[PDB]
Amino acid sequence: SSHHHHHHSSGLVPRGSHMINAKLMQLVINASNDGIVVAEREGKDKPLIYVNPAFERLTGYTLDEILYQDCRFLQSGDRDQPALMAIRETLESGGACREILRNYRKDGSHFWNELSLSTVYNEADKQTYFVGVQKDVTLQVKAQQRVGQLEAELNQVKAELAALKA
Amino acid sequence: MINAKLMQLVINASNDGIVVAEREGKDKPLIYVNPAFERLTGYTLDEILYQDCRFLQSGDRDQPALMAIRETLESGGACREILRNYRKDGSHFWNELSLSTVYNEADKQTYFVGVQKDVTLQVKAQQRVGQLEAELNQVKAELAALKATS
Ligand SMILES: Cc1cc2nc3c(=O)[nH]c(=O)nc-3n(C[C@H](O)[C@H](O)[C@H](O)COP(=O)(O)O)c2cc1C
Ligand SMILES: Cc1cc2nc3c(=O)[nH]c(=O)nc-3n(C[C@H](O)[C@H](O)[C@H](O)COP(=O)(O)O)c2cc1C
Ligand code: NA
Repeated sequence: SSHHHHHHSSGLVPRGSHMINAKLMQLVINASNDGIVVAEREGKDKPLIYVNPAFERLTGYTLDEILYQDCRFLQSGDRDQPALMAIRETLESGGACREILRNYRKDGSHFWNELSLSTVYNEADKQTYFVGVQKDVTLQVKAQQRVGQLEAELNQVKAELAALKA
Repeated sequence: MINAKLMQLVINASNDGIVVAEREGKDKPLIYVNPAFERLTGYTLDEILYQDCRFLQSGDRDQPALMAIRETLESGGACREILRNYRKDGSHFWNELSLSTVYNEADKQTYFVGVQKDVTLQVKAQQRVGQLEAELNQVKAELAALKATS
């Protein structure tokens, strides 16, 4: 049994249009606990055109150091990171991904950054934009690193035990 | 930096489930969710909107993150907490809630913004660390006893 309302639902009107009229989305995204950023295309680069204060606190870098350049500067030259190829493929082909990179704050310290990215085509101006949600996942990556070394060491002991038996 | 029309487009299209709530007495009803949140929970926009997001607990209420969420939001802070949630089809997942509070001077209302993601594989992968360390000790001791017999 059910009591559903029998209305048609349209996709012609952008979802959450009341948030536009009340400027509510700008307010709450500026307040988010996660780093949130928006980029546009410019040749071989994807310069940032929006970042929120959580992203500045995350990176320690200032807004003018961040805005209007490609996010790759956070790699601080650590350009030999494997996740980069997966990120390029998503952003060039369209779609969504969640990928972890090493990044460096303004004060030199490092951290594990998890990039949750997607592309969105804008019918108005015919441009593709990109949106990213970022956060420090250092503790979670260290745990995953711990499982991997624990299994490599479990197999050494197991194999040495199996050999001494046989 | 960007206008509100573009902001709405990109938040609507985010990879992450993003919701906005408003203060309404003892509740914080949801006033916006994006399609990624519909995909994460299996509920539709009409099923989700205007109720408090606690329905995703399906009455699973002895969860320690609940006290932390309440204390944070009631004092206007931000938090990152994990709890058991249930999709529309009843399947369980660990949901990580990244929440923050903001007062709107224009309308004198308090709003909340949340980002949600599935961390089931990560919580279950973390639980392996302790299990592996205990098994590694057990096989090492079997080798130490066998090598003494040689
Ligand atoms: C929306 C968006 C956010 C991004 N955020 C980060 C980030 O926080 N840290 C990082 O190292 N790279 C980030 N990137 C990736 C770089 O901007 C760049 O795309 C990446 O380094 C691969 O591009 P490239 O190899 O051509 O330089 C982001 C990319 C996009 C589109
Ligand atoms: C913006 C926002 C998003 C939330 N998202 C979730 C969620 O995805 N899952 C969940 O179990 N609770 C979520 N909650 C928590 C509940 O709405 C509620 O605050 C929580 O259960 C503790 O309050 P209560 O004791 O009144 O239930 C969210 C809360 C806010 C403010
Ligand atoms: Na989250």
